[PDB]
Amino acid sequence: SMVEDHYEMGEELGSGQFAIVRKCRQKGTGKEYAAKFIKKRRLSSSRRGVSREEIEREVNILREIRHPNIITLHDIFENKTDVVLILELVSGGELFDFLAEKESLTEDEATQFLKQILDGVHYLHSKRIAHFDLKPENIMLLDKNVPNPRIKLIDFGIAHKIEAGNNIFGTPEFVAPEIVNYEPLGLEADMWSIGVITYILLSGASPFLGETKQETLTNISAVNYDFDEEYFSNTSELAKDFIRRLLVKDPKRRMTIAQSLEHSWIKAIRRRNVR
Amino acid sequence: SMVEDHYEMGEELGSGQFAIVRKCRQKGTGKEYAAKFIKKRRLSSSRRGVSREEIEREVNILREIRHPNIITLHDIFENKTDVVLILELVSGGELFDFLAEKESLTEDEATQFLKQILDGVHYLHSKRIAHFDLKPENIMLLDKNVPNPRIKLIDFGIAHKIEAGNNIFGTPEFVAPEIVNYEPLGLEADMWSIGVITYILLSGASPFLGETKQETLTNISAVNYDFDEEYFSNTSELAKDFIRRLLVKDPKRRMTIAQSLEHSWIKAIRRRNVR
Ligand SMILES: CC[C@H](CO)Nc1ccc2ncc(-c3ccc(C(=O)O)cc3)n2n1
Ligand SMILES: CC[C@H](CO)Nc1ccc2ncc(-c3ccc(C(=O)O)cc3)n2n1
Repeated sequence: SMVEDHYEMGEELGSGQFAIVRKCRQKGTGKEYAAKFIKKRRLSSSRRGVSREEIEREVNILREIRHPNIITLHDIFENKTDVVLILELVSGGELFDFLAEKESLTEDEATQFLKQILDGVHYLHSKRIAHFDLKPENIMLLDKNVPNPRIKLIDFGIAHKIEAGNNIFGTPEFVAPEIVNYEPLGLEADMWSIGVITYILLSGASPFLGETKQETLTNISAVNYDFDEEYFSNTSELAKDFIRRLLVKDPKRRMTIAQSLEHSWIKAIRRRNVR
Repeated sequence: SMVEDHYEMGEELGSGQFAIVRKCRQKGTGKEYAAKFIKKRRLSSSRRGVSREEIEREVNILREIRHPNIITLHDIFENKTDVVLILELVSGGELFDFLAEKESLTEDEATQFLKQILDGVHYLHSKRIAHFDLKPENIMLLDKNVPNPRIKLIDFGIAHKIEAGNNIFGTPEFVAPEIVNYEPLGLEADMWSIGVITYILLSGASPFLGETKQETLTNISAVNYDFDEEYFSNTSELAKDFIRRLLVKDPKRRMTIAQSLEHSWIKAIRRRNVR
């Protein structure tokens, strides 16, 4: 009767700051799922756990989205301490793991993954949803032991709907400079992330990584990276152009998801990879 | 039975881009109110009218707030085209009108208004509410024909709750520069506005106003203003210090509402003004 009682919880799959993922089994069907336990914030004024509004944001996004390259939400329940998302079980690991094993990917291998990531982001962007945390750890594989693995985007923990929005009619005389210069975060941030994913897939090298977290942030802000000959000596001009057109400081000058899909590097006719 | 049928609408009081305000009378009590008609957006995808979410934001803020220097929401209804806010009727005009008649205010007159504005903003900020459109047009007087008029803050059309908020736990390696450098809009914007209000109350001069809207925006961003001797030759150093400590580009370096209330110019013992 209680939805919680319909799932038998099993072992931990992993953990983050705010959530623990456990394997589970639906009692009646025997089908397995991933159960993401999100620890609820206890008082509005607390700085721990996740607020009701932040949980609802993620769950509302997961409920709206349906695409082959995006994780599926199967069910949801809540108890005293947690809201539990019952998600499709995906058993081929993360793209992070796959890349770590291969060291780097060829351009044909990289584009087979990227086409899928681009399709999934195209879908999200069509619904005005910015994921805001695209990275290889948030891209799962259905089965890693095939030559062209299928992927699923996960972790909508900081995903947002982007409104079209700006008193544009009133006097600006009393408005603060941060408002005068306000530019909302939007879909372009995902495009930047896709450029970084592309770079790392081709090289195994992180383009902005510094010796300290502060150095990484400084490098990102300055767009301080290059195509080091250690990794890119034989990389195509088209692959470099794709990355350059995404790694742009000004969000308004980055390729859009539509432009990325029409880029020659992605359009290019290639063979599906053999084992 | 229908709430709408309990109010007899009268003449227009004023109009903006998105709203018309009419005088009205509650049929049973005979008491008069201001009725703000907010035109509803017709499709999510439309760029006209006001979205449900934007209406709810304003109405939820008005419902939470109760303070002598803040407008009171009395009732609400909705019809096919509009959501109608029934507000306390305030008949002494705007601070905008009052200043236009006086040309400029003395420091004693200015501080009598400012103490009230500061009290009202103190309250809003205590509830994590940024008004975001403070200006003399959004400050009404109960009665303009007294020496020390009482005021009410109005127009919560772009007011927002400010959360305390920032994947601070994950890698920043894939994060876009606009996210790395993201600073949310917050309570400091109101403090800037209060500095501009103060300046104009003392001089009748707008500090950043240019010949074109673009010039005004450029002046705001650059904090390009001075204390022109035409208006400020006899203004106190304390009044200038108060304004300087608010008109600061970096929001994090502006006086907070608590600091403003403890400033010597505001703390100073003064006589209530005579007629
Ligand atoms: C921390 C959990 C890690 C993720 O790679 N392990 C697994 C293992 C199998 C599996 N199957 C589905 C999922 C999963 C799917 C989605 C999320 C999410 O949207 O945050 C999290 C986990 N996961 N996660
Ligand atoms: C555009 C309407 C102007 C405002 O000064 N006239 C009046 C005249 C009397 C009066 N009494 C209350 C109000 C009023 C009060 C609040 C609002 C609001 O929160 O937007 C708007 C109007 N108003 N507004």
